[PDB]
Amino acid sequence: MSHSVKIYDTCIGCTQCVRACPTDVLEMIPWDGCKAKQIASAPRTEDCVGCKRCESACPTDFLSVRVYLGPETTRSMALSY
Amino acid sequence: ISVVIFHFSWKMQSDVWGTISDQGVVTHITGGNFAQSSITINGWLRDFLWAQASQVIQSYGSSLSAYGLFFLGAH
Amino acid sequence: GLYIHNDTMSALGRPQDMFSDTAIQLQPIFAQWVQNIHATAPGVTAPGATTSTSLTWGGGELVAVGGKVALLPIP
Amino acid sequence: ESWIQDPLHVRPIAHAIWDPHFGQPAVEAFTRGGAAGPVNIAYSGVYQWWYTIGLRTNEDLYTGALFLLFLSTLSLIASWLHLQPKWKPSLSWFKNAESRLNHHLSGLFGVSSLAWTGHLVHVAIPASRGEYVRWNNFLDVLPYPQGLGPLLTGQWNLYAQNPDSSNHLFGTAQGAGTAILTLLGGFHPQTQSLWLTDMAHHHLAIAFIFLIAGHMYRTNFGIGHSIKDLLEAHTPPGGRLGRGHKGLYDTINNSIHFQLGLALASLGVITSLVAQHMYSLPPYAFIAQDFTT
Amino acid sequence: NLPSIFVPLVGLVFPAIAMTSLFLYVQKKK
Amino acid sequence: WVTFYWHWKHITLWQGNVSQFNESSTYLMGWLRDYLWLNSSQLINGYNPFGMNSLSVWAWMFLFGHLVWATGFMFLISWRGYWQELIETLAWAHERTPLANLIRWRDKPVALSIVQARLVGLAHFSVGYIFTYAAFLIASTSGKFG
Amino acid sequence: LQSKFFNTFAAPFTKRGLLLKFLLIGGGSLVAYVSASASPDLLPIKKGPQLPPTPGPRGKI
Amino acid sequence: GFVPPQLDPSTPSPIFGGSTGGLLRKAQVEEFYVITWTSPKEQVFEMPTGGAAIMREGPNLLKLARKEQCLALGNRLRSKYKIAYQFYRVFPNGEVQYLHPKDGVYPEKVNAGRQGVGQNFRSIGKNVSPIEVKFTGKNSFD
Amino acid sequence: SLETPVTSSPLVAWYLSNLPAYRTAVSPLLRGIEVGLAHGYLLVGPFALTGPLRNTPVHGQAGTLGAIGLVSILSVCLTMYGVASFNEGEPSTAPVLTLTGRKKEADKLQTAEGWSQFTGGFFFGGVSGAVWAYFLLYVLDLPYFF
Ligand code: CLA
Ligand code: SF4
Ligand code: SF4
Repeated sequence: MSHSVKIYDTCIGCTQCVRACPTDVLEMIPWDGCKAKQIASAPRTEDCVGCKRCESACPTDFLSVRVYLGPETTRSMALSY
Repeated sequence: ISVVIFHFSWKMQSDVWGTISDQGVVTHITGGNFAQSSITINGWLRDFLWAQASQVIQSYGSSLSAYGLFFLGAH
Repeated sequence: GLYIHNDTMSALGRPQDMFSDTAIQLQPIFAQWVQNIHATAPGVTAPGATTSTSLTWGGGELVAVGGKVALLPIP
Repeated sequence: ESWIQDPLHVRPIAHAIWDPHFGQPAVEAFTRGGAAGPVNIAYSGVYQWWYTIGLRTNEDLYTGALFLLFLSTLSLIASWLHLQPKWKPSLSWFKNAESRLNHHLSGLFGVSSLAWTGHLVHVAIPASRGEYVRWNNFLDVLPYPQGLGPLLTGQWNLYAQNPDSSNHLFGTAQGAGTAILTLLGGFHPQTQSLWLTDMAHHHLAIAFIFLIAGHMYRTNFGIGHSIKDLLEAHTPPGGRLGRGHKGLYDTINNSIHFQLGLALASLGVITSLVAQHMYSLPPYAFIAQDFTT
Repeated sequence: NLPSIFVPLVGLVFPAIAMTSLFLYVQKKK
Repeated sequence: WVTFYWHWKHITLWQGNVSQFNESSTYLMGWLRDYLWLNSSQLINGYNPFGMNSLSVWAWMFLFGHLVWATGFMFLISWRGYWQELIETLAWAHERTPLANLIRWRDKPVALSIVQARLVGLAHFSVGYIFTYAAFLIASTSGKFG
Repeated sequence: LQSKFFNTFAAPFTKRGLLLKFLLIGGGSLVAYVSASASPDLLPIKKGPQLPPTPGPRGKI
Repeated sequence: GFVPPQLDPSTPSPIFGGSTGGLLRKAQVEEFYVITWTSPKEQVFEMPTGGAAIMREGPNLLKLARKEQCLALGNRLRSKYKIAYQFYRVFPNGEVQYLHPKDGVYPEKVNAGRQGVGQNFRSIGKNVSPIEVKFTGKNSFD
Repeated sequence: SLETPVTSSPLVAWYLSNLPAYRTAVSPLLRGIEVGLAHGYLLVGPFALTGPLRNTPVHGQAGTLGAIGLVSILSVCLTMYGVASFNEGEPSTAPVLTLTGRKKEADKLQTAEGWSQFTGGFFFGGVSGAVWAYFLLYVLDLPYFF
């Protein structure tokens, strides 16, 4: 909600975005719309720093996890002080 | 580095190098103006960049022409 | 900043508030002291040497070669 | 007042300098233009423009200051006034693209140019012939000794009768003709500027074009084009331009960022046009020899 | 005469009151 | 390139030296030598260790133009991530210095955003580019008034 | 003794609302008073040039 | 549902000489994080804030000021040393919140029972153009 | 942080812990008047000796006027902080725990009422300090290097 992270239906369940979140935002939930039978999910968008590496590892036509930068909070700005 | 090699060039022409009279009086290349004109930023523009770029700028038509071109070419 | 202040004062017609030898003064003494030591080193602290290790030490005399100054003490 | 007495040897003065960091040799240096302390020389060329358009002393300028100051006060009222309820326009008022283009073309561009012609031939031109006309007396003086007749009859061929002679001194009556509207096109020989009587004619000519161009679009009286209709009708047969200009009415009339874009494009051009014409055809007296201006 | 008063007022005072006025307004919290 | 052209063509005309433009204006060193270098002789002497002139204010603004312009590069070239790591060390030093840990920022300090630096960097570049030329244009012409 | 002498003689300057008003308003008056009544022999601008003016190039224009 | 979290105790932290990368005033006001892991052998690792400290036998505990730092070490431990770890969040008042596995299972693999918060079931090209959301609280993606 | 000699030592921890800003157990009015005394008497020098009137016989009375203002400006910069960083009824933000762990009182200085007292101490001390320099340096004025 600080930043908005959205995952579409193109996702093929490869678990490459989840493994690449450096602050544990995304996670994997069951589906039935792929051969792998699992689609990603973003239930902890607060801590989302905005580091687009989460979607530099989604290998689809355009993309299946997308990140929109909104307002910035004290943790979405990664302030240590 | 650039200011160092600027500092060296002006200090030596103004205080060290230059011809010497047969009588013994010495006249340096720029007339010993470093000690007064180098303290103002505009001084480094008038008497160093503007006044010591004369030779490069009007170096067209003689053997120093290749420097006149490179001067522009490096800009 | 000292260059900027110098330039501002000079622009306003206050050449008696600039930082220069003819105004508020900033003399490098530590370099002027060490220059002094190397000038008198041939006297005591290095009796073997006929003269100083250079000619830019704050004392001595120039060396003229073919109407062109080699070196002289650098103030 | 002094600059007028000799425009080619008195630096126009912009304002005075009071900077308490100045040393003494600067105070001397910046004292010029026949002042008593430091000053700044004006390079915006206001001095020539106000000479041409008839101003002649300081006192004209003071009331010139007050009036504009009052106009500024009036505007600040309006910006506040139209925010309260019962004074703010609704949407349909702003989106009225037709009734606006009539007024702006006919009232804003149009009448103002007609009225500026009025000032040129009631104050300016009389100033350049030694006649000092002001709000005190501008009812006695006649712009043309047979004025307001020759226009009504139809023989407008008298207002261009006897123009300013070639040997004219800009501020006095020597060689001063009596023509008010002319077509000469050259330069004023002494001041190297466009003739006054041309510039009066030109603002009168284009005072008419806009007035007649102002009654194009339909507002409330059942005549005149509909800009929506004109866009639709221009659809080339053969399809090379697809559906043409259909629907561009709403897209422009609903997108502010579109309207602004067009305004800037047109304003961007004429400003370059202004720059290009002013330096070739100096429209103010004694401004082609002030090189810096 | 008059410049010697109006130049400082717009150069020193009017800035100071301006900066101190905004600083409170910017840093408010409600 | 437009205003350059207008000024030099007219500045030769006003002196009645129209041959100088018509020959030098075909090779670049002609523009650098005969327009920039030559016509700035009176401007840069606005103040020297001998005295000052009316032109001093334009000489000062001339350099002031060069200074803002050169500060512009700092925001265009050096991008944000470097400065952000620099602030964090600083915001640590301030939090441990005695007598100075008694004052606390209300709004945490962070480096300018990526777009802001571009906008800020361009603001300096434009301002320095206008003031520099505007000083040279007025001083050089008014110096000769011809 | 220093406590009581200082404690009573700095009380007027303590209420932050009043201290802010008097500082600016009083100070702004003082800046006005010092410059409007400074000697001309310590401010070069406050005294005039009192020296002849140098003509510009091309006559006086 | 078998998800009783770990309920952080107070254990002994690793040997370390201390560095300048530790907590700051943010800890005393907003929040700070701890990451408790258990080792079988006393070795040496590298701290996220630079420098190396030696983990000691069994239950460790270590506090870091962000969440990216707790995980950045969390990857290193799970990768290099094949070792378990959680982390928490600690508030100024004292309430501590369980964070990392959030179910007992790392988010990489799938648990039957977590939610689907934040999903659009349409391809990305089908978002609505910015004219369709104007003067509303909506966005194209929302 | 780290415990180095500089950050902790008997000489250091006794120097800092006994100067007005840290004597957490005395009235903030006095802690303001000491601070203004040391600072005020301090900066009268450079204004008087290096200002633009140092040559003139008014160098004594032009430096003092300069220092007086600078104390006034800092008094404003003090009040702006106190009025924007504290609320009229909110308690103190100072740490209440010593190194040993004894929970002491929160400093009254870190409080809207306290800080407004502290600035009253600073301002009165600041002007008092800066006149005391002027009296000494131009009545009891023999030994000094001025
Ligand atoms: C294009 C229009 C126009 C303009 C811009 C000017 C400009 C000028 N005239 Mg002028 N004039 C004009 C037409 C114009 N004239 C016409 C048509 C006549 C013939 C009647 C005159 C007769 C005339 C005389 C006799 C004198 C001037 C003078 C002047 C100068 C001083 C202005 C002044 O004192 O204001 C004061 C103006 C008034 C008191 C009358 C105000 C008229 C109405 C209210 C203006 C309406 C503006 C409108 C409300 C704007 C609304 C803004 C809102 C949307 C925010 C100035 C150069 C004076 C001069 O040369 O030097 C002293 C002078 O003495 N004029
Ligand atoms: S931007 Fe970073 S934090 Fe946000 S989801 Fe992507 S990888 Fe995770
Ligand atoms: S990277 Fe893309 S495809 Fe892979 S799991 Fe994540 S969203 Fe799905």
